[PDB]
Amino acid sequence: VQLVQSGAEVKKPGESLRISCKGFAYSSTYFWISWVRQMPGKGLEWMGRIDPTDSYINYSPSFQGHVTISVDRSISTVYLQWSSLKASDTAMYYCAYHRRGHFYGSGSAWDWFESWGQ
Amino acid sequence: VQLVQSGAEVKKPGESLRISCKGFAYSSTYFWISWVRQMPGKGLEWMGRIDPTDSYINYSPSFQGHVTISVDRSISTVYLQWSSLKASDTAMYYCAYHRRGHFYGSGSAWDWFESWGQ
Amino acid sequence: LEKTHNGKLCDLNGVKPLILKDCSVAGWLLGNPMCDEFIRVPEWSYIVERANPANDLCYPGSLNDYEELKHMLSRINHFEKIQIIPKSSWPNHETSLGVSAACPYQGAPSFFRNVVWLIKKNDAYPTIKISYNNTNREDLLILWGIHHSNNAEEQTNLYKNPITYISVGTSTLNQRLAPKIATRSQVNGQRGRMDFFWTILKPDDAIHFESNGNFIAPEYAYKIVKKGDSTIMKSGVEYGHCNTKCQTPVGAINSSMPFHNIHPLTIGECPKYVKSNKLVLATGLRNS
Amino acid sequence: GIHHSNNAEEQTNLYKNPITYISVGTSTLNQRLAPKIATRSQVNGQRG
Amino acid sequence: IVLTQSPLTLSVSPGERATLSCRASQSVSSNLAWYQQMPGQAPRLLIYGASTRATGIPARLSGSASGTEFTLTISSLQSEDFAVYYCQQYNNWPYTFGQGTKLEIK
Amino acid sequence: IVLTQSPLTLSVSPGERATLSCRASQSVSSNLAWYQQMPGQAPRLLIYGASTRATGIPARLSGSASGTEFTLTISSLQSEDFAVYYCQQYNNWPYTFGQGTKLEIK
Ligand SMILES: *[C@@H]1O[C@H](CO)[C@@H](O)[C@H](O)[C@H]1NC(C)=O
Repeated sequence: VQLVQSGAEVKKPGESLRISCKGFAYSSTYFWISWVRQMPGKGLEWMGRIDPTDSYINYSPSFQGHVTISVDRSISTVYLQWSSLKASDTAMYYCAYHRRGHFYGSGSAWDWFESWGQ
Repeated sequence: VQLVQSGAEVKKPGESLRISCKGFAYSSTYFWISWVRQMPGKGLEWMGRIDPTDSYINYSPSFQGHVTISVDRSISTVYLQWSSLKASDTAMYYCAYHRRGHFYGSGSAWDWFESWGQ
Repeated sequence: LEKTHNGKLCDLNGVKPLILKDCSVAGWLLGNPMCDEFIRVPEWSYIVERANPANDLCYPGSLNDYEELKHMLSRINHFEKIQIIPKSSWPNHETSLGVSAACPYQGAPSFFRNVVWLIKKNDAYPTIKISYNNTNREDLLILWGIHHSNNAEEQTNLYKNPITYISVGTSTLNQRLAPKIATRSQVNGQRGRMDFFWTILKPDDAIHFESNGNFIAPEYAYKIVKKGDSTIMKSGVEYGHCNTKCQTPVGAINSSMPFHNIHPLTIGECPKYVKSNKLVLATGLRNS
Repeated sequence: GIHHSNNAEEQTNLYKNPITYISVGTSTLNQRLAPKIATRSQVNGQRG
Repeated sequence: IVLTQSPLTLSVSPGERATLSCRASQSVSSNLAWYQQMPGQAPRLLIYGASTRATGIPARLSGSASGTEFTLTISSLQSEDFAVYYCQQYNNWPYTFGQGTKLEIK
Repeated sequence: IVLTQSPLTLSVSPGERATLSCRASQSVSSNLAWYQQMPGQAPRLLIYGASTRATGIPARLSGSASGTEFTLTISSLQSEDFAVYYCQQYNNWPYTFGQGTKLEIK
């Protein structure tokens, strides 16, 4: 797959923001779309994952009450939402495709991030 | 079966009219009740058909927006409705029983009009 | 003991066999596009099928009671294919979009010819209520099917109705089906399935079909116009334009011997099979 | 046994519940049945 | 589908043979019916399947089909045969009728 | 699960061999991936399953696992190997990354 996200956003604290990710079809095989936050200079942090087919979301404990992950199943687009932005939210945001619940071999999990959006 | 319709109606333009047809039971075999308009001196014109069991209606393109075919499944009666009558609607109206989707032989369709109401 | 055969598939008392080539029984009877040679098949003496035919169910799925159908087929010598429900008799359903790349015909996507894949038309699928009446003095072999979709989005993209059924009813048949919408593996490129069913309609019976989705409707059925003493033979041997009175999957037997060791499975007037290499009856005394 | 009726009108005329079931259970038996309401041919005058 | 009937009026003496023709615009594949209508009465079925008579129809009513053309033949015309005849196709919907043919006593 | 990477910066001359280490806090049972990131680009997969290279990854990239410890070895360092490397576990969720390792030209 090939993920494409929305453009860069410059906002003031207290505003609401919605970034998007698309490029996944209705893939028959079970799959996750995840949001990843990377601060400038620091490493990567996983915020949460959503299955676009049934709108099932798993949130990180660090991001459970701060961000909202949704999906529009008609246009095949996963959204990340803030209600009240802060200065600490200034970071790069990636959407990553991986597979949902797939295994192989002797219990090896196949859910590494296989495709990222710029 | 034996179809019986309502009596003759004399109306002015702009009035709404409802004629009825009854005499069919809840026939287990799939069946259509059709409405046929015959102008004085001219031939016959098929207006539409309804299945009384599931209220599925097929309209002629000449009669799609002008007449309304309905059914009351409690009293087993098919209705033909006009909202705004015109002078061109002065004609004889028959209800005809035939069978729904039945075939025989080498693809011969058995949906000829088998029973008419006076 | 006879130990020799001509090594060819030959006619059985003047009647040429039905060599299915690389088609199966299911592919021939359902109408695989790669099996258009067998659209009109004459009277046969026996059916030849390969051990692993390439052209079977092009779209992945199953044929229910397939081996019982082949056992019934081993007692039929001739079919007459008849259009019981024409493809032009579906004015409120789409009949031209029901094609698959798993069922190719000279490159282009296609489908089984004896059944039709009905699709929603004008974003609607009215409830099919179809009856055929057998008025032909012969038993009819009728085949229909159910499509199993992949997800709810595909289910609405093909039929517009999320929960569907197919009900079939004769004097002895009472069938209700629902699609099994689930993720499966790709067979011939398709994760979806097609389960096919067959029935025999007696000469004064009806088949009532009622469905609001996932219906592979019958178009052609088979009149059983001749019966008696056929077989299905697993053989890769080629047809050799002969005549014979005894056929085995490796060749034809021309013998008046009471025994043979050629093959256990035979058709025609044949010697008795024994797994012996030598069977010689001494008729005279012993030699010096 | 289970009766298979012809239409929803007959199903409501006989039992008044449109969607029904029969569950039977012993130490070894676990059966769940639903009626197959469909049009069929007449055998002994009955379509059911 | 347009069904053209021929002729529109036909004056034949009783006892003779009358021939009615119905020509379609497309193929209806023998799914055609012939009805007879008296003044003030509903049409009643005579022929279905372009050849088969209904119950009660005498053998003097003959339906024949040749591709697109259909023919109704009434031999030994009685006094109850002088009516209006209609050909109706039911191969497709919308169902279409012919314009009619009045049979007149000569 | 906390993944600690070692070292944070590593200055190795091109052509030599570089060794990256990643130590977990718990057992992730070989469900670990190695990614490489350039400035301004998204991370791209190099190793999954702690040993298996992805498609297009050259054989000079080697992933090894010893219980909790994981090692990425880059032999014959080219000019496109000087980037930021990350180890990510996917044995459990939440998925956690390492703090990174910048490879600098000597
Ligand atoms: C096969 O048998 C027939 C008689 O059944 C005989 O005419 C023919 O010659 C035989 N073929 C050979 C090769 O002997």
